[PDB]
Amino acid sequence: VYLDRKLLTLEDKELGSGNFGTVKKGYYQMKKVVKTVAVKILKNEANDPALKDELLAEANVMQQLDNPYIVRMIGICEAESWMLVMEMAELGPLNKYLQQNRHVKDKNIIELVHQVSMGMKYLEESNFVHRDLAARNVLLVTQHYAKISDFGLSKALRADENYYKAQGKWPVKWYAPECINYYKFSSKSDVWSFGVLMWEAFSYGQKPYRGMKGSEVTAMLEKGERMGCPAGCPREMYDLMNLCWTYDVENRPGFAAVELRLRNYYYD
Ligand SMILES: Cc1cc(C)cc(Nc2nccc(-c3cc(C(=O)N[C@H]4CCCC[C@H]4N)n(C)n3)n2)c1
Repeated sequence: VYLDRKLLTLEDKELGSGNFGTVKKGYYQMKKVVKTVAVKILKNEANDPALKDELLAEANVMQQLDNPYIVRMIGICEAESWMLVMEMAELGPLNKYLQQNRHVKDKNIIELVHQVSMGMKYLEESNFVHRDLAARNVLLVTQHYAKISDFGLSKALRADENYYKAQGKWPVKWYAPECINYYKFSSKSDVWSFGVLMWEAFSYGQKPYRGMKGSEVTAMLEKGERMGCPAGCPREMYDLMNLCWTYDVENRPGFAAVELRLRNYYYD
């Protein structure tokens, strides 16, 4: 889906920056209406071929996903840099939002992380692994509606395997022991990451494993230690984080079980 650069207007003041380049706000003219978009634009004109490949692969993943809790891609634009154009989630990354809005109620945090678990249950059912599931990569449409983005490390699993095996530069603080030790990424690896994301959410966007190097995090986890309970965090939510942080992959829940535990309404 290649878009017409002429139908896109970009604002100069970026929404965000990352090691890869910038995210800009824009407006894309559809058949009748304009749609507000967030646009990922690669740094230094997309001359870095690995960056460009990563974008195209990110676009290829997003194009295949259709779920209310996953950001929708409109398409890619090759103009002055390469650009991935996405429907805009106007409240921005969850971590920043919670840093700035410290009176969001527990029930509301549970609601948001339940939405993330519904999107991840969909990804699991679709046999994709996200591999970068962090609060910074959850976008708020409204204070009561979260979506997942940032599919740059995501992989479609082979039909005969339950994991992706890497031959990286990685968000180690969100990774399960099997990712670190064996380079194996399953949906259950994403569940571990989700436990970190829950910790972040109930800590109003604090960084996990503050002050620690990745080697120190690995050592801490191998010793059976885990981050402590955020001040004020509901006990049941901390208990669910510890279940997501089950060392043994076979006994760690999948997203179908996690999603059930985050439903705040009666069900079977
Ligand atoms: C107010 C505000 C700020 C920002 C930054 C984004 C938005 N909305 C928005 N809506 C849909 C999608 C995205 C988005 C951001 C990134 C990304 O690449 N983000 C990276 C750089 C920015 C901060 C976090 C990081 N993962 N992707 C791959 N999709 N964003 C709104």
